Amino acid sequence: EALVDTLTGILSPVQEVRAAAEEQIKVLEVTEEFGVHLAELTVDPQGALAIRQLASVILKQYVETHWCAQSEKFRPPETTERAKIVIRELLPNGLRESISKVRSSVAYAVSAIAHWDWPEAWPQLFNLLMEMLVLNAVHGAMRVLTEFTREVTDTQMPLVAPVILPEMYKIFTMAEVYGIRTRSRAVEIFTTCAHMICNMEELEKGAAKVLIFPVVQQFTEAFVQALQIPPTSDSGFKMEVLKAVTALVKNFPKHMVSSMQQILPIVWNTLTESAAFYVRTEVNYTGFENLVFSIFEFVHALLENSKFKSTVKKALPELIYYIILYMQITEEQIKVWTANPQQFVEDEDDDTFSYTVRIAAQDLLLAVATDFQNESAAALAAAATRHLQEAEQTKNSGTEHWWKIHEACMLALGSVKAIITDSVKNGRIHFDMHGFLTNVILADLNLSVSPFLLGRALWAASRFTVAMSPELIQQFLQATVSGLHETQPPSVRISAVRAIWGYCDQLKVSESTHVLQPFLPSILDGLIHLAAQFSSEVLNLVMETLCIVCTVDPEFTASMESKICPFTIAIFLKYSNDPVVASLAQDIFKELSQIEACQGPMQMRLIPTLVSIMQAPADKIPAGLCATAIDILTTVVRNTKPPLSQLLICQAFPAVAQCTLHTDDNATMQNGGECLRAYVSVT
Amino acid sequence: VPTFKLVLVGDGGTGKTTFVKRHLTGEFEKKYIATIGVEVHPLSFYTNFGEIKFDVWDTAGLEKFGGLRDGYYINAQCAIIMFDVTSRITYKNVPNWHRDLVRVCENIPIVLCGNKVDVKERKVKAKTITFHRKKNLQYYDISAKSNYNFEKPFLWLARKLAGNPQLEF
Ligand SMILES: Nc1nc2c(ncn2[C@@H]2O[C@H](COP(=O)(O)OP(=O)(O)OP(=O)(O)O)[C@@H](O)[C@H]2O)c(=O)[nH]1
Repeated sequence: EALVDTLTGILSPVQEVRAAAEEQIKVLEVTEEFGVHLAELTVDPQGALAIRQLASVILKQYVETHWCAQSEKFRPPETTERAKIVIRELLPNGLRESISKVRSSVAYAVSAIAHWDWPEAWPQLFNLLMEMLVLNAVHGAMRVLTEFTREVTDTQMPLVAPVILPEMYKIFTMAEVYGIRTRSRAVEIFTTCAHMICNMEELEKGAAKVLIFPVVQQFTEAFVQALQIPPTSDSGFKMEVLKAVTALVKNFPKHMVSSMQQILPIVWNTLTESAAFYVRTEVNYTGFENLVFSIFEFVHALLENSKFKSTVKKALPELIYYIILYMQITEEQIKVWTANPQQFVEDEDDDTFSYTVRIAAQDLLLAVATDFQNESAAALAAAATRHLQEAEQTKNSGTEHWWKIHEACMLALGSVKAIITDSVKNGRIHFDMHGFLTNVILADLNLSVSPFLLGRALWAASRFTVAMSPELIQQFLQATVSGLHETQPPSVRISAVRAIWGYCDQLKVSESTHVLQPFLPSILDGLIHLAAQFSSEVLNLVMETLCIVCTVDPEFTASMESKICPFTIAIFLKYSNDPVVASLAQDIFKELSQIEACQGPMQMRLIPTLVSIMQAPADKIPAGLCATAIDILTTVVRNTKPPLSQLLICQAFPAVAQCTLHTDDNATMQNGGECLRAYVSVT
Repeated sequence: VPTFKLVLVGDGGTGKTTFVKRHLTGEFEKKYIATIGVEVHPLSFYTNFGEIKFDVWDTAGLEKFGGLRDGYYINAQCAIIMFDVTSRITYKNVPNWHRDLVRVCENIPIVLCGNKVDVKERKVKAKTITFHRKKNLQYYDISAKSNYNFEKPFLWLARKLAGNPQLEF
């Protein structure tokens, strides 16, 4: 009746009606007939399901607030036993034949009730009946079990785990009636209980004791029985099983020592078969991603346990092949990257937040390399050679997707450049680096198969600069500089910019920059022209490469500062909000201020804009801009020669002084604080 | 014409009301005034093809000022978990916020964001965060004062709402 109109208010946006309904809820709750009304509203069919969920969640609040006088969140109107025994047999009537929303909400409520009444032990077997009664009914009990086992404290756990876990194995082993999803949720329940029980054993022992520890063996054998099965072919189910096995490995290794030598081969078969299936169905395309991530997480965890460390090293050369097999760019990703270069710069970056199979494989490879540098280097060499051979074989036949193995091979061999190049320095392997660069990298710069291969080749030549002929260096740099042009697609341009970063870093560390010297003006012109086409993420990279280019040779910058300074200032103005843009601008100005020949023009062109930023009202210029201007000024003054310019003392000092005086922003005062502090460094 | 209700669930004093106001109309406000309950600030957006309404249902972080947690999530179409890059506690219960959020509304596109990129990005939480990895959770970093990605979460939600990744304001 009118009991339900309030809830509609709770769902309404208008502030007044919502506040009124909320106060109606807060005032009527004290009556004991509340909970029965919530139940009769949420369980009854033929009603707006939103109201059902609302009643169920408010019932959760009720049970948390007016059920136990001992709870830290108790309210005066404690619940009478009549309403308790009424809802306790009227609430479970849900969990059935409805949309998963209201079922999960009613399950939330039940778990709230059952969280209190497991020790007092009312009949907690109505759901146990629903296990065998067929479907929607079972899903309700499964959600109930999940919520409850997530809710139980350390106290109830040594008592409820030896009760749920046996019935859990019963549900799992029975593959005739319980479908895939129900069994997967049972596995999730087991994993939750095991993780929390191991946490408890860490806190106060009692888990690995005379308790469920044998059931752990039972479930381990049940798992190792499951992975072989292709029905029950649900890949996500295999993912849940594998995640559970990872839990077992990481939590209590001691129990896993005996049977793991049987679990490893089936994991290996899963990895290989899934590699084939992925390359067929996602790479060359005219929850499986989660499965692949699960396999990789398992390998990661296997690398952790010291006793299990040598287990991977024995088969390492057989693993890196399939890793490199996974790092191929998928057709969907090619489409996206062609359609949105911003995404290409964000993803292929080496500090990204996206997580695709490619990135996970790259992480696995970097890990197994940094753990077994010599062995991993040898294995990567051998597997790269094998991939090269198979790629040439399938290239002679002219396969339409032969190059994606070249991309991944180059990526694997570059992303770990340190160990491989070091091993080649002492010849600990027999991988022909010169042959690699000539027949693999350079030879593929001339093809016309796909842009991304060209870009990956450019980026790959960057790492192995410490091992290449000067003629090779000139070849690669000439190709790269031609990469910044507009004639080429954007992706190869971006990759070429990254390659220029790599060159400017390696050669400088190699102290051989006179090879890059004749290429600077073309490089800088290409960089500048690129930054003016693309807006934000490409710029966030172009500016950093520009900073490194300035660091390359000061004389060139001193010659062409009239280009760097105006562009850098214009960008720092138009794109001032970004933090990395501000830091990059400050870095440019810092590296630029070392050049005494650039002092005059840099100051004359910058200090006016800086002070004009300082003079402006705090509510007129964009926020945070004053702080970055102050920091730029600090860098300029501190990183310059001791004798100060007339421009600074006549304009910068009084400008920043009055700015610090009349300002009120905490950040402004703070940053200006160091500004005036740095100013005291005058001799 | 179409109304898309979303929801913020940012724990603690991490910027949500500053965010919504700065998007609604105005600039950053320094003063901390914790919201008690929920205040919807209707926020419509024009697109290259169409027009989208995003009634932000800002919610309260702190416990005592909750009122009805999980109460207002019903009939949502997206949501923006939040935490500041400067605080450590605002992250370690993002799993809890997620479980409380995806339970009432089923798998709506949620964009775990991060506020105030200006101060110190990934300071005390960790230099990297592994929660958005496997799920349907697009991470980001925005600012309510600096106004850095301050259209990107809503762009992402609109794209994943109408479907076409070509929508632009
Ligand atoms: N200094 C600075 N503060 C910011 C910035 N962006 C957001 N803020 C924060 O915005 C907050 C304003 O509080 P609210 O927007 O109401 O968020 P809240 O503190 O969680 O309050 P509730 O919504 O009630 O939970 C301030 O505490 C600031 O810390 C920024 O770019 N710079």
